Amino acid sequence: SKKTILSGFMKNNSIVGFKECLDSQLQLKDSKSEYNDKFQSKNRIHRDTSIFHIRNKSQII
Amino acid sequence: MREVISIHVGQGGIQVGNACWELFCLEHGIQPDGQMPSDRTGDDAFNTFFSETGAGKHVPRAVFLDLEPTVIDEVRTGTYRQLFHPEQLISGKEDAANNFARGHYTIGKEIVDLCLDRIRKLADNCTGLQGFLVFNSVGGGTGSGLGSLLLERLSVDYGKKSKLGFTIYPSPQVSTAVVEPYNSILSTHSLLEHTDVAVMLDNEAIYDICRRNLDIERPTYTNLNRLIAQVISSLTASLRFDGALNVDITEFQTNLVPYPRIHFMLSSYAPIISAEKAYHEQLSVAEITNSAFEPANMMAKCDPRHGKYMACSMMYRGDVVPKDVNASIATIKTKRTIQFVDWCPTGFKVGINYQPPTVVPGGDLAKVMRAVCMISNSTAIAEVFSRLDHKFDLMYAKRAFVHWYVGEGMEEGEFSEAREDLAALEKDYEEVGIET
Amino acid sequence: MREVISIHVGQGGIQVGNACWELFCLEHGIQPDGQMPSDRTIGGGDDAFNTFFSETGAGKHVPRAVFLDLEPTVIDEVRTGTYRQLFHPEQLISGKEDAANNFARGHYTIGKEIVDLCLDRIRKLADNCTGLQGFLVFNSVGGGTGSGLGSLLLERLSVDYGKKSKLGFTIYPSPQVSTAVVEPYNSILSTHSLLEHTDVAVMLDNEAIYDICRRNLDIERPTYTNLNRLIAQVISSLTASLRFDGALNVDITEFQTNLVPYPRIHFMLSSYAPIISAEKAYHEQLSVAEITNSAFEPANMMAKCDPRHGKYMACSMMYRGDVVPKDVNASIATIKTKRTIQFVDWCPTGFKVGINYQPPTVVPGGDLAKVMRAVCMISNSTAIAEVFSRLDHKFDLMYAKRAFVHWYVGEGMEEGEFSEAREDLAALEKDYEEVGIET
Amino acid sequence: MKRVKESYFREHPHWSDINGCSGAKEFEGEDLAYDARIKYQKETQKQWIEQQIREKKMREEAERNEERAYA
Amino acid sequence: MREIVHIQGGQCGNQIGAKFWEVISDEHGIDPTGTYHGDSDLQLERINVYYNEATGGRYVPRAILMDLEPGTMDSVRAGPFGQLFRPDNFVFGQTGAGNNWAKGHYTEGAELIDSVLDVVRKEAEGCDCLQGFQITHSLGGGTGSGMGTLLISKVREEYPDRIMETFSVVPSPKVSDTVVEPYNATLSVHQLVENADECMVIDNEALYDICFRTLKLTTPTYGDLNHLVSAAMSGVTCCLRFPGQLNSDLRKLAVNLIPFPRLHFFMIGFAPLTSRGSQQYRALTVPELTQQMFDAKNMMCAADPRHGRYLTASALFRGRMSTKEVDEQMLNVQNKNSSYFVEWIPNNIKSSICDIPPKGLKMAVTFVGNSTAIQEMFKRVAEQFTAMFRRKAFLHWYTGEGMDEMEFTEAESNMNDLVSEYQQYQDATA
Ligand SMILES: Nc1nc2c(ncn2[C@@H]2O[C@H](COP(=O)(O)OP(=O)(O)OP(=O)(O)O)[C@@H](O)[C@H]2O)c(=O)[nH]1
Ligand SMILES: Nc1nc2c(ncn2[C@@H]2O[C@H](COP(=O)(O)OP(=O)(O)OP(=O)(O)O)[C@@H](O)[C@H]2O)c(=O)[nH]1
Ligand SMILES: Nc1nc2c(ncn2[C@@H]2O[C@H](COP(=O)(O)OP(=O)(O)O)[C@@H](O)[C@H]2O)c(=O)[nH]1
Ligand SMILES: [Mg+2]
Repeated sequence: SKKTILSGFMKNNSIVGFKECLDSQLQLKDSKSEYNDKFQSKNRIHRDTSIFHIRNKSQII
Repeated sequence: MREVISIHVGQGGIQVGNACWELFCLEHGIQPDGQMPSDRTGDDAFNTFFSETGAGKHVPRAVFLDLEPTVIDEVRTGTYRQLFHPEQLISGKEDAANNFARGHYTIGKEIVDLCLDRIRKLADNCTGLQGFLVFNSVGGGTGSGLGSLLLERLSVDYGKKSKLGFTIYPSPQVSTAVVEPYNSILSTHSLLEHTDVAVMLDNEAIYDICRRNLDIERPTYTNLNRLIAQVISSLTASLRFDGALNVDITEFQTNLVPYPRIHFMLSSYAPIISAEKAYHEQLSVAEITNSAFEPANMMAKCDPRHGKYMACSMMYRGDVVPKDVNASIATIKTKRTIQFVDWCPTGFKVGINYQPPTVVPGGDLAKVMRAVCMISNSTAIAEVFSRLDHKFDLMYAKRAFVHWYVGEGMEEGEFSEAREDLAALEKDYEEVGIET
Repeated sequence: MREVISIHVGQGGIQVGNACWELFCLEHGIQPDGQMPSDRTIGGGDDAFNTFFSETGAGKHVPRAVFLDLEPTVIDEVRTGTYRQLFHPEQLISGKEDAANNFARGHYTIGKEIVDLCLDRIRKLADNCTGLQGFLVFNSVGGGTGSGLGSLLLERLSVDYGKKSKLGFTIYPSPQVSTAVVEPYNSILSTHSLLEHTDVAVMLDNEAIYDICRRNLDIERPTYTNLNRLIAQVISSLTASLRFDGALNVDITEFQTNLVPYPRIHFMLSSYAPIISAEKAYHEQLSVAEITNSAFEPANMMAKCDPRHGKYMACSMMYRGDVVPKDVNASIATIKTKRTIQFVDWCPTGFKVGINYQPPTVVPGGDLAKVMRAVCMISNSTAIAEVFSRLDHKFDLMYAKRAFVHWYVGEGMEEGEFSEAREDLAALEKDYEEVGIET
Repeated sequence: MKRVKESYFREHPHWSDINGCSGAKEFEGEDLAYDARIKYQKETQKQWIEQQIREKKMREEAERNEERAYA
Repeated sequence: MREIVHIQGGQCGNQIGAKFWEVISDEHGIDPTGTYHGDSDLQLERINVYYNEATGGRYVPRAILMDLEPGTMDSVRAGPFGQLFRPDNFVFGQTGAGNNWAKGHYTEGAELIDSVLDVVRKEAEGCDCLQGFQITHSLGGGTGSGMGTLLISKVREEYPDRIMETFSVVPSPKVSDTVVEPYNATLSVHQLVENADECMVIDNEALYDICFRTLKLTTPTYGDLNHLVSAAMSGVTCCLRFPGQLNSDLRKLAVNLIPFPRLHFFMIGFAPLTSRGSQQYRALTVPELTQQMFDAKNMMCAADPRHGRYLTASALFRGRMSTKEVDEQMLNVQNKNSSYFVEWIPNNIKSSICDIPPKGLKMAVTFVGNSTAIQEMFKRVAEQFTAMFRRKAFLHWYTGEGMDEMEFTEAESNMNDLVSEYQQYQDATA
């Protein structure tokens, strides 16, 4: 019951390598585009001025 | 993905292949019907010997040859009827009647073509063919003749594929036929330049082993075949089971054949102990390797003490540890009764497998957790060649039984050149054995 | 990790080894079936059994012994005895035809057919061992096959092993009481052989033990069994210090380094005390002084010889029980003070003493009484020449008219080897006579 | 071939088991189980002794009835 | 920055590599799934030296796995941490070498190394600032010694300025497992001397001694032997990944250890190593570490260092410790044993300090020493080679694949030449 369940109909109507891409690559929300990250943010008349300098080297990407 | 094809020709080859394949089926769990053991329950380890047919059963990668219909028909009638392919058990119509000329020039020609058809039909299926194994009885007409023809044709048809031969020469003094030296020397000529490795399997030594160890005073061919099958399984298990130190079939010729001419060698096995006294001793690796190197345990009737050692290949299956193997090897090297040739400082190739040997119901051995099978090349093998040479010279001096061979199409000068070939083969061993 | 291998050849050797191994099994607790009930012992750790027995890897224990004979009656008796499940089936080597009291038969014709098997067995046994101390051999010298096989085995082992020490417990024919009629010939030949190939030899003639059993044990009709029990007791007392912890431990190596002045002289007499029936044990106190006095007094000598006719070259005595070094020193001082026993001039100190803590064990149906003190004494004295001279005289009176020599000449042994053996003997008595003279 | 077992008896450990092993302190070569393992193997092999001897005896008896019947 | 790529070849090389990555991953706190779960910045500050970052925040080693037979890398995926390696990096043949140097160096490895050379080019160019390569392989085998050395030759011509490092398992006559052992071992040294910048020799005989005598563990196995080598490998480049008082990378060690270009064979050792029953008797201190470090029985080679004279030595200390105590001990050992150090180079020991000790330990040190006593290993290999080659035993396979006897004669001479020219500095006087 390993390769003896084989049939012509099953093979020719099956996708092996082009099915849905798995997780860890799905992670883009289709609605969010450019001009919406910044020009659709919310904006302020009085911002916040606090900025922190941590004693940790910045991660490189 | 690695496959070895076993060739069985002659009654002796068939009757040893029976035990070998029973052992393989039992060891891999395949029923005689060719299926997994019923609906009670794969590791893809059977692929070395068996092939999936695409629906259910497995088919062995073997072929059986004979000109006597009796043995093959009785095999077909037997309980292994449904295991083998119906057209893989090729049978003849008339026996060679212990005549080498008949089976090499008259009868075997009408069957070698069909055997080649079947062998290439088996070879094209496998993708990682490791080599070939051939089993034959030398002291038989059809056995030796068909083995000669098959080896000669396979060499030209395939080229660099390795071939391993497990031949049975006649015993020094005890035998069953009266003309066996003739076809013996003829097959020796045929195989000398055509086989890559030859392993000696004289029957007298195995009778001695059974009488001394298994305490059986009524032994038959079945025990000998079971012992040979155990040897084959120990040799091959590295190709299909996981181990701490693996050795492939290509890693025997490159370590036991110092020169292309010299490839005749003999094997040993240990422990061979009856259950009545089997494990009332410790069976440490040290004493089992000592028993393996003990001269009385040679599977061929030869004394290694009469000559130098060329190289040794020994494989342990069970729960051995490399440090214990090293200690045992050091002890053997320090032992003085065993001496090696000067130009071989290190002469041991060791393999370790974790699959313990399997037991067959109705057998004589005992269920060990440790075992060792050792194959050694030594210059002492020339004694059997000398004693076989002396036997032939007696009959050939008076033209005894020569008209039976001449009348079957063989030229007169075949005997003289075969004798010269034996002389040259003896020439090689003593020259290389002497110190420089 | 210290081991010895016991060699038993001949009917006498087999019968002695039976009692010896029975005593060893009872002492170390192994049942006759070979499976130990298992305990945590009483002395010297759980490694005591390693000296004589080897763990078989699956359950039982197998002794480090080999039995040799050509007449299969005693071997079959052992194989059908109570210890059938103890010994390995293939180490009890048996032949088919006895030598029939013929040294030539046992040394030249039907010996080579057994010596190869014996050597293979010895090699495989020695492979198991790691710290092999030496070999112990037991053989009757008045028997043809026993003497011949022992001599040939010693000849083979001398070149096979070499530096490994070999000890021998020989039973010479008694001065007047003997069973066979042609035993002088093979005794002379066997001595001629073993003199050059035996490291240490012990005399164990029958009559001394006969008289000992008649006197001390108050038993009128014992048999060979009791003699074997006494010999086994001597062996156990000799080898106890190897496996049992003691205040002073003496190895096999510390026998030849303290007892043989020269390699030519290694023939010794043994003595054991106290040995008395339980009936008479009700009265005396059994102190170290009296037991050593009983050991030294001549009538207790295990060999039919009188030490008062010679000097004491060296003495080895091993004490077992609750002995104390101060009290054994007191006994030694009293013995030295005594004037009846005298030592050779060039031996200012002549004692090597060993002490073991385990008291001797007892055997069911025995005669010896379980005591709390014991001592086994091994002495090397020049008085040994008397038995050699007596046997020389007997053999000369044998050979004056050339009797029984047809068998020896026709079996392959040449006629005059008796002459060379006699010359070796005479050289031996001359050596002993010359050694003992004062400087 | 493959080396899927570190030894004949103990398999490859789980990843959580090897908490350290950066500094050489735990080697798992000291066994800590040798005595019990060999002791268990002793009786494990003794049972095989007893079994095989039993089938053997059965075989000689089955052989003997044949000659009895022929007699 | 200044990161290195790892290469392992052969059955022996893969087993050493597999245990090495288990040690490094747990040192950096990386799970078998590639997700960091450590405890400090320093475990992640310089993790790019050995690990490549992919999508999803997982880390994958930049190791190349190579062999001529598919069985072993079927097995490496079956062990712990076997799913870290990128499946694209696996390259394998279908037949194998069968302990034949010519087969793995001329016929099969040559036609297959074109593929693995491409992936190495991809890894080397991808990184920002390459430091070098490190290779683990065995000289006694066919594919490990044969096809491994051809890669070393091929890579050297493409990156001449990059440091090349090797860990070689030199076969010993004591624990011998192959009859054709001397031939391929002798041939590989010829290729190894001209290409490798640093070669550290390892012998199975020495490793067995350490386990039996120092650790006193009952049943040694390749699992234990690989563990010792893996610990030594990590200690060499420890300061490259962590802060320290005196930093030292692979390039700095090469400058301070190699006097002349053809003397680059070192012997390594690791300390401390103690048994279970002796752990409560020793005291972990700087004087105690250096006492065991220079011990002859502690080296991972069969050559005794008291039969020759040290040329240079290097010690890399791990842990928080005082600098003065370290420096005075190095001076102390050199003054007391002035007969074991060559005299025309004063103060021939280098010291380095890293503040991060191995996990579960307070102090540790690795030793790399260039000694003139290493000639013993080549001498015993040479005598076995000349004994077999005088009668031309086991030669028809090497000759049957295109190699001629001139290659064997030249390989013997150069290896003989190295031994003679390596002893010449032992007797040098000032
Ligand atoms: N070891 C072993 N040898 C066998 C066995 N059967 C036959 N032989 C050998 O075969 C030799 C005789 O040849 P046969 O087996 O009768 O048949 P053959 O070799 O094919 O030659 P033909 O008789 O012409 O058919 C004997 O000398 C045996 O040594 C067997 O079961 N075991
Ligand atoms: N102490 C003691 N001596 C024995 C015993 N049995 C035999 N002997 C001695 O052995 C001598 C004769 O040898 P055998 O008993 O016949 O056996 P053997 O020495 O092998 O010689 P063979 O008769 O040829 O077999 C006798 O003189 C006895 O002194 C015994 O049980 N105890
Ligand atoms: N230290 C160590 N040595 C090994 C290991 N595996 C194999 N060896 C050694 O390598 C030698 C054989 O190497 P081999 O398998 O032929 O390497 P290959 O030719 O690359 O496949 C043997 O003598 C072993 O001692 C391992 O895991 N660790
Ligand atoms: Mg036939």
